[PDB]
Parts: sequence; structure tokens; C-alpha cells
Amino acid sequence: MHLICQSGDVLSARYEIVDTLGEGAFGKVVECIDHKAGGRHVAVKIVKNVDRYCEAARSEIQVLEHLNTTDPNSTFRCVQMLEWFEHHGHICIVFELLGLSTYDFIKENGFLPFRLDHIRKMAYQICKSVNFLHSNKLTHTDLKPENILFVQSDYTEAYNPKIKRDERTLINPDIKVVDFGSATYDDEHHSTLVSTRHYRAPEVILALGWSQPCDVWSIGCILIEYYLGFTVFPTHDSKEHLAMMERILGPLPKHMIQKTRKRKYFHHDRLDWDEHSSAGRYVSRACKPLKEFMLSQDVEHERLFDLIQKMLEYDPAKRITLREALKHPFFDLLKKSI
Ligand SMILES: CCN1/C(=C/C(C)=O)Sc2ccc(OC)cc21
Repeated sequence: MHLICQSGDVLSARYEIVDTLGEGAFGKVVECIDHKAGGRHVAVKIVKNVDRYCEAARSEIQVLEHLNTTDPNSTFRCVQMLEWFEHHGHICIVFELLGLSTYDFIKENGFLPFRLDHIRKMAYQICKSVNFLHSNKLTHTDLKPENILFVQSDYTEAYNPKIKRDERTLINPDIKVVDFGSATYDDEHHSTLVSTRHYRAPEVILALGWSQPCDVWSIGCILIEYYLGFTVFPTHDSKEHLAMMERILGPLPKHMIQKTRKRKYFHHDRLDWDEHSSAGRYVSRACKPLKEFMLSQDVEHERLFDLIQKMLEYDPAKRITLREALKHPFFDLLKKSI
């Protein structure tokens, strides 16, 4: 794929590659001049030539045709697909050019968090966008900062020699949601494993079945990461992850522990976890009850953390819906009408 995504390459006799936007296991997204839309810059996702990502790209195209025609103005902030084509056996999906990922913005600023005013506007828009999927019988299943993008390059950046990086300052925080390659319809077959480790709901880890609510969990994990500049689930291990959940959120409901087939993780009705091992004291140091992550006691910080706690409810049957999230007091500030 190296061989077909260089600067100056022309795709479908119109898209001149100018830059790389993002890469991953799916393939590459490249910025192109479209010489047949008056020189408009667009994004083109060149999908890896592997059955998994070919199948995923066919699924994404069908999802985007549905969401795009259901919501032609993009009121619910899903990325607009322009068309798709084939380039040397690769599916290429053309989209409207968006800005930076929320992931790159935080990361390149040295893992410095978004301002609370920005998080409020971003959480609302993320909740509206994904609630739109929920209304149309879809679960995204892979919500993470990489897949939430600023609509625009609406920031300033200045080289700071003291820390030897550019710092970016957000002017406007408007986002869209990308990557519908995993999105699953209610009636379709449900993968066992879904989501990126740090963003995975407990009902996924425990293979108890999943729906819309696994998206709500992922959004909760996104919002705390936006507030802190890093994840509270920094792990590469499901058992460790569950141990971190116990220390941050309190103990798992017995019913979920007793029902799961993933019994390697447990012993009788507790996590099979050596608290007193090296690794166990490590997790205890990295972990404290959620509300202790709060950077202020100020009521608008309390309002965010109450929404985060409801999104990170263990029982997906009890977990807040995005319909209800959109009505949470944290968003009252956006509906100020004197
Ligand atoms: C690379 C992020 N990205 C996507 C990623 C996936 C997995 O789909 S889709 C997309 C569309 C526009 C864009 O503009 C900047 C970026 C963009």
C-alpha cells in the first residue's frame, strides 16, 4: 500500500495526493486535491487489501449511504462520504476533508486536557451524533478520540521553544464522528470482541452480549480522557482492566460476574486478582475512585462527573441512554436563553 499512496500520485484520474491524514490497521487516509471539483481538498481512505478490511469498507459504505441520505445536512455530525472507487485492488472511500482528531490534538499538546467549556460543547455533539445512530438501529462499537474529528482547522498554533513543540489552542470545538467500518445494525450478527481496549464496556469484556449501551460506556471513557488528558484505563490486559474498573468505579455486579463464560478472569464470585503482587500494588497506585480525578469542586465539574458516572454504569440494562444524557444538567449551560 506504501506503493500506491505517495505525494503526487493521482487516484481515479482526479484526486492528487498532497499529504497523509492518518493511518492504522485499516490502511491510510490521504489529503487529495480533487481536480474535477475545482481543486477542493478531500480525504480518501485507502483500505488495506485484506478480507477483514475489504468487508468492513463495504459495510462502512452501506452505513454511510444510509446516514448521509437520512441526514443530508449532517445535522447529526456523521462524516459525509462523497463516493468510493477501486485503485489497484484497494477500495478507496472519498470524504469531506475534516480537521485534526481529538486524539492528535491532546497528544501533540503533551497530553494536556480540553477546557471544560469545550468538553461541554464536544460531549453534547458526540452524544447527539451517536444518538442519531442509536435512533437508526446502529451501534458504532469503536468510539475513541481517534474517531472524533474537529470539523475545521479552527485553532491557532505557535512553536514554544521552552518545551520544543507547537501548542495548539482551540478556537471552536465542533466535531464529527468517523469510522463506520465496525458499526453494527440491531438485526445483524454481533462480533464477540468489539471496541479498542481502553474504550471497551464491561459487557463486551465478559461476552454477555452488547447493544447501543456499549457506545455510552465508550463516550464516558472519552469524556474523562478529554478532562484529564489521559485514560484512567491505561492497560493492555482484560483482567487488569477489570481490576482498574473495581478501584475506579467500585465492585462489579455479582450477576455479571456469575453469568459470564469468561470465568478465567474470576475465582468464585470475585476477580481472580492478586492485590498484593507487584502488578496489583502498581494498579492500586494508578487508580482511585472516579470523583478523586476531579480538578475542581466547582459545580460544573460536579455536573460532568455525574454524567461520566452514569455513562460508566456497569449494568448495560441500567446505563443512561444518550436520549437521557442529552438532557443531563451538564448541558443546561448550552440551553441558556435568559
Ligand atoms: C484519518 C481519520 N479519518 C478517518 C478514519 C477512518 C478510520 O475512517 S475517515 C476521515 C475522513 C476525513 C478526514 O479528514 C481529515 C479524516 C478521516
